[PDB]
Amino acid sequence: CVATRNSCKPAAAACCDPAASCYCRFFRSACYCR
Repeated sequence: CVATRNSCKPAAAACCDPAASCYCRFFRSACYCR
């Protein structure tokens, strides 16, 4: 869905890529594409 550590989703950190998977940090309340 997104490149990496940029913008998993157009609003926060929520990737869509099936093979990939962001990382929930909580600091911002979301999961960034590590």
